[PDB]
Amino acid sequence: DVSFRLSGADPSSYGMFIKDLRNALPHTEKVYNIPLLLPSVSGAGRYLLMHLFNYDGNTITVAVDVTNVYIMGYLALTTSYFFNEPAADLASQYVFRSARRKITLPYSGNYERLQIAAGKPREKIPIGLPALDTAISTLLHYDSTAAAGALLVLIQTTAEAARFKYIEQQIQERAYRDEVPSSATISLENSWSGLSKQIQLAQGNNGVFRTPTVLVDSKGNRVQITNVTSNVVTSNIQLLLNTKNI
Ligand SMILES: *[C@@H]1O[C@H](CO)[C@@H](O)[C@H](O)[C@H]1NC(C)=O
Repeated sequence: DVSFRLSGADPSSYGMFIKDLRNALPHTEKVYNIPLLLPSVSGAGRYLLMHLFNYDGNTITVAVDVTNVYIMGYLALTTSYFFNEPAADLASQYVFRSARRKITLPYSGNYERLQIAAGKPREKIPIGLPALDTAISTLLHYDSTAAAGALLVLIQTTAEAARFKYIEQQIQERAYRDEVPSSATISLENSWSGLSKQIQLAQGNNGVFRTPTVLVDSKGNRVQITNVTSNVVTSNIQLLLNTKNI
C-alpha cells in the first residue's frame, strides 16, 4: 500500500507519495529506461491500495489496477464504491470485501463519461493539493454528481501524476492554490496510451515512432513527437502501458 496525508502536505511530501506510487507498480522490463507495466497480474496482486487522508484526518482507500494505473473504486467508512465497468466488477471480487455495502457508481471511469456526469470538462476543473483534499472529503459521502468531479481530480492528482513527471510538477505548483490543468497536461493524459505504444514500437524501429504523436507543449503550441530523443520520452513519461493492453 501507499499513503498520502494532506495534513502538513507540501511539494516534497507529495513528491514522496508519487515516488511511492510509481515504486509500488511491478515491472520486469524497462523500455528506453522507462518502466514497462506488466501485461497482466492474477488475483489480488493486480490491485494496489492508496490510503488518502484529508486535512482533518479522514481517510478513503483507493484501489488501483497495477497493470494500467486505473482507479477501480474506493472504500469510505464501511461502504465500497466501484465504477460501472467490468474491470471494476472484477476488482470487487478481491478488494474491500469487508465493506458492509457495496455501491456501484452510475458511470464508468473514463474521462468522457466522468465529465458528462460531473457536468463539465476537466479544462474547467481546478486541480492541486487543495482540490485533492476536497475530493477526498466529497468521496466520504455519496453524491454521484459531486463524486464524478472529485474522481476527475483524484485521477489527475494520483494516476496521471504517476505517469508523467510534468503533471506531478503541475500539482506541486498547485500545492496551496488550485488551478485548472494546462492544455499540455490534458494532452499528455489523452496521449498516454498512444505514447506508451509508440515508445514500444520504436524498439525495433531505430528509436523512431511508427506513427507520430501530436501534443500541446508548455507554451500552448501543438507539436509532433516522432522519436525517443524527445523530452517527453527522455524526461517526462514514467510508466508505459503494455501494448498487450492497447
Ligand atoms: C527526432 O526528434 C527530434 C525532436 O525531439 C527532431 O529534431 C528530429 O528531427 C527527429 N528525427 C527523426 C529522424 O524523426
